Amino acid sequence: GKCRGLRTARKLRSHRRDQKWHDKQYKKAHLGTALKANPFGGASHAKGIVLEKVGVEAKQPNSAIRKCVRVQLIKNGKKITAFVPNDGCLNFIEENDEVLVAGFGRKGHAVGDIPGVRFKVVKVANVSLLALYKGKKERPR
Amino acid sequence: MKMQRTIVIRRDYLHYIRKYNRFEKRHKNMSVHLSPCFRDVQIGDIVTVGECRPLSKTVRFNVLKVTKAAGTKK
Amino acid sequence: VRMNVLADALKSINNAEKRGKRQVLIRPCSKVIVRFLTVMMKHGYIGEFEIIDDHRAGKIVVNLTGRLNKCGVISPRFDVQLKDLEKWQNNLLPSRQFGFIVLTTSAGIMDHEEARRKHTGGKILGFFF
Amino acid sequence: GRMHAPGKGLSQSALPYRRSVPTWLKLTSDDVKEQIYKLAKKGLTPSQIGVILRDSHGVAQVRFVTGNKILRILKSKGLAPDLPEDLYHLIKKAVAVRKHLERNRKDKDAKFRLILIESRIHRLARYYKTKRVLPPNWKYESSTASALV
Amino acid sequence: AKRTKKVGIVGKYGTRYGASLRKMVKKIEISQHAKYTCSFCGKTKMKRRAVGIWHCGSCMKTVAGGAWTYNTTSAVTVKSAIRRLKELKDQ
RNA sequence: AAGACGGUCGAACUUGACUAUCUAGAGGAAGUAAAAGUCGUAACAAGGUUUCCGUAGGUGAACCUGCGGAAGGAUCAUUA
RNA sequence: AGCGUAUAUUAAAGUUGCUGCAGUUAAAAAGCUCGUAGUUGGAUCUUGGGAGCGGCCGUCCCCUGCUCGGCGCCGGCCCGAAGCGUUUACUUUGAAAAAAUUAGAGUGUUCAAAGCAGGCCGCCUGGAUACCGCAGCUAGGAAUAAUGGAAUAGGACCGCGGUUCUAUUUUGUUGGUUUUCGGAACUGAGGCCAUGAUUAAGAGGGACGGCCGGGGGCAUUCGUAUUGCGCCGCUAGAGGUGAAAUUCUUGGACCGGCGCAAGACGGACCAGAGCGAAAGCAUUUGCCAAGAAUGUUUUCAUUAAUCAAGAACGAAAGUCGGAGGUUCGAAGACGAUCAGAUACCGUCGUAGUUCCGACCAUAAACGAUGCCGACCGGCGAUGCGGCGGCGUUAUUCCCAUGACCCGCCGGGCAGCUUCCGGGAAACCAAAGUCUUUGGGUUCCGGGGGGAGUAUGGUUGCAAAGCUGAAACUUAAAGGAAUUGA
RNA sequence: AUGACUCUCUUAAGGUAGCCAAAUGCCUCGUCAUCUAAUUAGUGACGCGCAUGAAUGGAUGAACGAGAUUCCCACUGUCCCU
Repeated sequence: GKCRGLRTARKLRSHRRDQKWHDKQYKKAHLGTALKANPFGGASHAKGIVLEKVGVEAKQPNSAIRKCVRVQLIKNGKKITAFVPNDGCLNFIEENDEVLVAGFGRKGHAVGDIPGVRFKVVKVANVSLLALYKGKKERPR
Repeated sequence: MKMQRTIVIRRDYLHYIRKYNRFEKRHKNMSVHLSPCFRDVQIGDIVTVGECRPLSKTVRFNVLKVTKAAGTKK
Repeated sequence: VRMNVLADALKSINNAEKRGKRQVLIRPCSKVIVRFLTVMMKHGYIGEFEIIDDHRAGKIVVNLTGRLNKCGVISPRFDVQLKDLEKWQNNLLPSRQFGFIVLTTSAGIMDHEEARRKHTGGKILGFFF
Repeated sequence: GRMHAPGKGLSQSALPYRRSVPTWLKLTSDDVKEQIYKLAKKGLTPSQIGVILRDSHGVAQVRFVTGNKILRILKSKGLAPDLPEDLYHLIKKAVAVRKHLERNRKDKDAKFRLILIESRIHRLARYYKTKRVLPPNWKYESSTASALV
Repeated sequence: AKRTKKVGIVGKYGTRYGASLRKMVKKIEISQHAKYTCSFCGKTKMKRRAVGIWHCGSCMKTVAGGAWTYNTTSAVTVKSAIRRLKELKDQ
């Protein structure tokens, strides 16, 4: 504190408000631009129509082609690059199958090598692709 | 005093902001009904009023006594 | 401008204890600071002192015992309660064994050990441990 | 320090402790007032009067010797001025500087010394309304000022 | 009520003649028609009558100044240069 | 009782501007990121003409040259 | 009997900082000064007893009064009522504050979460209390922080002398009026109080005295040089450079002379010296308003500090119209240089360089360091002012004024020394008095880029100036110090 | 594809700011976009410009016009058809 008076109380209080808009983890919070951009719009999961399988290269030191997808969502009708996780699970998306996309760890901030990609898979039409890996459920014909 | 048969009065006081253990000035104007039997009033004179039934849209006060400004003698 | 007197004087004596003079002259004098001074010289944190009436305001020449780590003031003088004096002392004196908080009550300028016996809150002036 | 320039100077008179009047000073408090009426009838200020006493007619402090200080003995009878001695000067100095920015149009300094004299009359004046010596719709206007040297 | 945000006497010209001539006319078409204090009598009624030829309409005295103002500028120091060559010779 | 002036209260539809959020685009351009691309090296050591600020003009491109700064300089210094 | 993943939110963060952070170089203090709202404001008026309690010591009780009903006492006193006795804030109590939630008593649901029930071989027992901001209502205290009162006395407190409106305390019944007292309002002459003005801040404003400074503004006198011309010599090269050449020369260039002419700039003396609000300011005289410091047993009496909006000034470049064009010199033309140089150097040269008028408002506008206030070490210089003291020197004739010599005090620009202290260190007598965290107040930063960008509003003739985002992009930018190469 | 770069012949230099199928571009009814059911038209960009280019003036612009040109709402015997 710096303006020590006994009846200042507002001088003091018009200054912190002013200030807190400089704060990032807040302004990112207190304007409508964060939710205008966002694909999910404000949400923890949101389903979508796949449309092609796609390999993304990884960034340096590392190298290895990373296996992703390109989804169109429902609500917005918007197009995201996503990312499969497990080994040999891409053989389980057929083109234009439906997936439950999720977030990926750190909120609007990617993980590791792969550029742009902020989203990933939990389900592939009413049963989780975790299970498919193990084999605890298998696919309908 | 400009309105005919009436005046407006200033009423100052303070308000406890609790986070910061301090105060901030606050004011509330209100209109008052000065009735000509008080033949002499100026700006700044203290006035003592009391609640009563609505004399207009925005009047619910009537004047009871002048209490004069300091100095003022000449 | 010298907007507030006490805290001229109270740093002064502290800054004459860190250094360590046999006695300290403190300039314009009041009936709050001489008062405060007698509250200190009632628990032994200084010794006996002389005020010098020059026809303006006084000067005071305290004699400083080296039993005085720090004296200090609080500003502005907040308005305290009997329910709100734990959480000064519990954040302004060092230990639960020693320390004192001078404040001003209607029944006199005195230390926080006594205003709990007379059951009276009020304002706040400074501390000494 | 000084209100209107960096100077943090110091330099004043220092009045003594005992207040009662000295020995040789014969002049009685009801003999001296002829001298304060006579040096005030001459176009000379109660400060200026306050000197001429304290060099030639040897006296400690005029207050002590009477009861009342020098604005009081002049003004209740009818010999003192209408504006304070200190406001007269500031104005007179105003009127020798703005007159200087006539034919020396480009003397920029003067202009910056003339936006501190008018911040010292107004300021001295608004005091003088609250203790009630100036009538309250008073106005230092340089236009009119020249009149009252 | 203020009636024009920058056009002095030169409202009397509207859109004509182009910006920077209307600015250039403002500085001459305000000084020519002014009044000045007659130094002789003291009043405030010098006033032009034609090109560089001026007339107090109180004490009927008449002067030769500049076309558009009452002193020309180095005729103010032409008087203070002839006055100063009255110093060099007389001794 | 049916109905007819006059009165209020008055939804709805037609005509205009004011205002809010998203949206198409010839052509013009910024920026950002991507393993063996091309011309030159301005910068870091007196980086081979000391460096940087302001402002003006030039030059394929880093960048120059004018005028006044500042050492964040390569001198805390130089002799009656 | 669960445990992971995804997103919202808190604690972590003293990474929003009221408690409680930063701002010389890490991100960051307006180029300067004034200024209204805001916040913040020196000291000074009631202080010593007598009893009462137990072991000089610590407690309690005594420090404004002027119609009725009871403590009775003798129209006199003590005591309860009927009404009142500068005004605020602060503070201790008193009402007034639905439940349920929280806290908390009590009770063995078989234990807990919970509930409002239960216990004794008809009856005994509960269904508790506390907390419930601010605002308003009520009674005590009167320290600390705000407002008042007696000055051309339109002043307190007392008595005396009229006038005018006037309920009946009174003239057994009926006419009426002064009688008689109370209850409004005016007013003349008096007596009386100790009759009524805190203090003059190591706060400010202003006066006055002899000084001081490249402070500012208008005229004025000087100085050598560079450049152009006019003559008088003698003669062949003269510029330029690391080395050459473009450029000048028997059409007399360069060096030598005596003249004249203009357009710049003020050498050495010039200092870790000076004055200014910042930018800034150096030839001799004359004049015109200003200034800080010192000196003062002069006067006013809190008149002050900091400052959103608004205002005055603001190098150098850059603009608009004249006046002026010696030197230098962005643009351009050549000569050398190099692989190429539209760069260094070299030969010329426009805008510009200089005055008078009005715009523009930014610079590493720097001490990369807010202004006012208190305090905390030692020395050697220095500038301005005042004071004390041996002795040389000047005006000779000494009075005091100048010049040299050793201190004392006040304000100024800097140094040196050090375990006052601080810090991340470099380093700082401030960058100190900071977990031993509060003297008052103004601007401002919150990981890097994107980006001082887009846009809109604003100001300008123009360049541009003030305000000023977002999507996207990334685990490091960065600071001070070590060893190496 | 493309050409930032590199050389090489030449003149007194060799077209620097800007500005275009124009009241100025042969090929030409140049070609992408805009207005129509359909457009050698009108307007918005692209420059290769036969022969654009700076007081032989270059680029821009409020007001103005019995001046040259396009399209929309109004209104009509100009047309259907007299």
